[PDB]
Amino acid sequence: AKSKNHTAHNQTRKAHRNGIKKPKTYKYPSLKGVDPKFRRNHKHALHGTAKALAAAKK
Amino acid sequence: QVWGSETVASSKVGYTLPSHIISTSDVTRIINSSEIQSAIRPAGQATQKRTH
Amino acid sequence: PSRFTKTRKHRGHVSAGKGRIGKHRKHPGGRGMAGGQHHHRINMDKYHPGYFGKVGMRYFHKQQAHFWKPVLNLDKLWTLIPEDKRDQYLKSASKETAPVIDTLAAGYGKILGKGRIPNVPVIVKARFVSKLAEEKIRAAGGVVELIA
Amino acid sequence: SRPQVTVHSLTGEATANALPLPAVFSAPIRPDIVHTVFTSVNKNKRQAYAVS
Amino acid sequence: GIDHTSKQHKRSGHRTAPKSDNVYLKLLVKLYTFLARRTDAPFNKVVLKALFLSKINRPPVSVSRIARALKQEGAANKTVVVVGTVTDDARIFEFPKTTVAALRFTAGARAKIVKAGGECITLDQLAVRAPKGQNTLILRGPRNSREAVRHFGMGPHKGKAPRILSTGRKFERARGRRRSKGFKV
RNA sequence: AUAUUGGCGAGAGACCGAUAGCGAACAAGUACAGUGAUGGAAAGAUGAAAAGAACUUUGAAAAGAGAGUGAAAAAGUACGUGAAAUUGUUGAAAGGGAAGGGCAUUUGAUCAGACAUGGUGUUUUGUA
RNA sequence: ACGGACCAAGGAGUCUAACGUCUAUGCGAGUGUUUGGGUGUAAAACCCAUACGCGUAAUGAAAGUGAACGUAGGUUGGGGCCUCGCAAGAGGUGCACAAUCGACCGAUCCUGAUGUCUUCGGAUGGAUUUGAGUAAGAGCAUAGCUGUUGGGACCCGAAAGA
RNA sequence: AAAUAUGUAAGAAGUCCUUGUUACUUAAUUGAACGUGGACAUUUGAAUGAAGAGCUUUUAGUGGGCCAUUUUUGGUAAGCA
Ligand SMILES: [Mg+2]
Ligand SMILES: [Mg+2]
Ligand SMILES: [Mg+2]
Ligand SMILES: [Mg+2]
Ligand SMILES: [Mg+2]
Ligand SMILES: [Mg+2]
Ligand SMILES: [Mg+2]
Ligand SMILES: [Mg+2]
Ligand SMILES: [Mg+2]
Ligand SMILES: [Mg+2]
Ligand SMILES: [Mg+2]
Ligand SMILES: [Mg+2]
Ligand SMILES: [Mg+2]
Ligand SMILES: [Mg+2]
Ligand SMILES: [Mg+2]
Ligand SMILES: [Mg+2]
Ligand SMILES: [Mg+2]
Ligand SMILES: [Mg+2]
Ligand SMILES: [Mg+2]
Ligand SMILES: [Mg+2]
Ligand SMILES: [Mg+2]
Ligand SMILES: [Mg+2]
Ligand SMILES: [Mg+2]
Ligand SMILES: [Mg+2]
Ligand SMILES: [Mg+2]
Ligand SMILES: [Mg+2]
Ligand SMILES: [Mg+2]
Repeated sequence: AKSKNHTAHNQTRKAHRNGIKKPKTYKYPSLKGVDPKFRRNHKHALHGTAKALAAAKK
Repeated sequence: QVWGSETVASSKVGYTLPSHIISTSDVTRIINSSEIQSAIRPAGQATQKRTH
Repeated sequence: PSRFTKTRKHRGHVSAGKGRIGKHRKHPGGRGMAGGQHHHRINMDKYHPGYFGKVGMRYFHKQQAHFWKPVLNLDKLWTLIPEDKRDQYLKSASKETAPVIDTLAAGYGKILGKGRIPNVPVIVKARFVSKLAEEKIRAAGGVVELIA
Repeated sequence: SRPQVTVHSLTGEATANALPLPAVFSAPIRPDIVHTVFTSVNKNKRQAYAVS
Repeated sequence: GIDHTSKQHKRSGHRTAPKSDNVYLKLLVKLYTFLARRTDAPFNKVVLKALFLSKINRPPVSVSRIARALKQEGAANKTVVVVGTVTDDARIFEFPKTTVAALRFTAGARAKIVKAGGECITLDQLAVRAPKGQNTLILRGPRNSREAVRHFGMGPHKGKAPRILSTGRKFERARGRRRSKGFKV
């Protein structure tokens, strides 16, 4: 017995029923996926400045 | 001895009489404590007048 | 109890909450754990990853008595002193009077150094102790006596 | 300071002795908790019934 | 007809008049619902909502947590408000002389507070002391530390504690969890 | 120390209430079917006490009409209470190849309440 | 298109073992008396010791190892609180929570100190690796709706098999 | 090379100024990223509307579809696919 194969009817209605939500962007986006050589430096740079602020504000 | 008090043991191992979550059960007296009266704002007339 | 069951609320409605088309048949998908490597593959992998297959090495005649080794952290090990003497020892923080804590009697096998015991020298006896756990103990002036 | 409790005699006339409250009468009164506890404990004296 | 933009007759979705039938708790709600109506202090409105919360939404607050808050700058003499229960913590050794208000104090926690020179206060006694929350401090226990939250949102590449009765070897540590056996997650 | 839908003797139930509960509350593993192994029902209730209708009359008789017992024969051995389907009689109504229904009203039948209030007051008796 | 001539009575998501989310209650780093013992107005109620169950530590196949550099970290946003200000606002403190970078424990790959039964021990310090972890505990028990599985399993139904 | 559809932006998580960190980078206080401190507030950066905004857990039913305008495939066509 044959049957309907594929259709996109009612799909946009279904998607828009709950709305198409924006990805809810954030401040400080994750550093996941950026070059690791930059990270290993970036880790020490933030470590260094943290010490500098701690001593200066002390 | 059976139930204990603030001065004696309850005779049941590790048992203490339960404690109240509210000091008193008369909320109206507290509401008329007047420490609250000073802090509170003046009241309406309990039946808002039908406007328009 | 029955009188709060939605069955009482389903009286008079022909499908009893099971719908018209699909109905409530006997076992549409199979019984029990059927279809793990089949039509029920999607649920099994998404919600129970690692179910199928063998990973470790077999242990024959495993007695769960050799492995009895309760763990103790350093934030505890002062509860093991009764409240009556706890205040006395804490204020009388000195050697030649250090309280003896038999962790084995309390039912513990190893001491783990989670951290921050006070500076009171104490004497604790345990079957095992981790490295950092003891370093915190003797930094306070205490010592550990190994027992069995 | 539990106020007092007058003691009566078998002949119906109050005696000289008076006793303080046993400090258990000041426990919180919880109709909800008693209702739930009563519902369960009342089931303890029951005999099983079943059709053959 | 009306081309409705949003769902009609939709509930607010926020719990009011808590479903617990604790008569003493309802009196406390009765007290604060009067305060928040006629005091305009944001403290009262916060406390009133906090009385409605369920058990998981009212996590226990340790006395050690109390010590941390009091260690904040300029907060030693503040009054601590805990809408919930306060649990004793043996991991702490020094306790200040603060005063705290909470629905319930565990026997250990109440003894610790009293032994430190402070006093345990019920919420109503706070109301007479601070009708508008003069010099107060509200603390909330951790919500994500619950065991049930571990399994929430389980899925591929999430690492969210798959629900299981018995743990150990050969319990979901096979094909689908390591690349030696099929794939890893 | 443990088991026990069997046997014997006991005590109980937020159990069931004659289409339930054992198949069986009754002359139930009975009546009954099958060559046979086997299969297997239905069926409780007048009334306090039969006091179960003496007697008269019509009829061949069964019975009927009286009489009588009974607190009640609207309890008469087809017997507590006696519903519905279905039927008879009486009464009302409508009806030109359905009836039944919804809104409104005419017509007919039938049905409740409101009509003291307190009071001016004594033109008054039982004089208050 | 199927069932329904009519009426009365009967008649179909229950119970249990184990559980998931949510809610209520008690207690709270503990929690659970009722296996059992004592007691009794006697299957009720009341009382009780030791263990045990779950939780307070995880990670490895395993041998094994084992959670603070620091105000238990930094940054961003935070209800509320505090100070100033009539207010507007300004500043401080900012729990829960959200994002991100770090810190500690386990596994894997490295580096290989002091020493030595010279092959043992693994100090120190790293790594686009990994964990269902730590980072001032939240859990235990009872009950309730709903949902799941095994059970006759919502009720009635085979052709067969022994 | 259209029309209709479609991505991005229209700020405080912004702009500008100064100098701190780093094992990264540069010939190099050269850069990069993150910062300290300083300055610019409701006309704070187009229109309109916001009915509250954001977020989590759990579960029911469903998983045979059909029709109309327009675009369009096979078929002569079909109340055809
Ligand atoms: Mg289909
Ligand atoms: Mg195809
Ligand atoms: Mg319906
Ligand atoms: Mg349903
Ligand atoms: Mg159906
Ligand atoms: Mg289905
Ligand atoms: Mg309308
Ligand atoms: Mg024959
Ligand atoms: Mg009668
Ligand atoms: Mg009768
Ligand atoms: Mg009769
Ligand atoms: Mg009839
Ligand atoms: Mg004719
Ligand atoms: Mg046919
Ligand atoms: Mg059919
Ligand atoms: Mg038919
Ligand atoms: Mg019926
Ligand atoms: Mg325990
Ligand atoms: Mg024990
Ligand atoms: Mg277990
Ligand atoms: Mg941080
Ligand atoms: Mg079941
Ligand atoms: Mg069958
Ligand atoms: Mg565009
Ligand atoms: Mg679905
Ligand atoms: Mg589905
Ligand atoms: Mg289907």
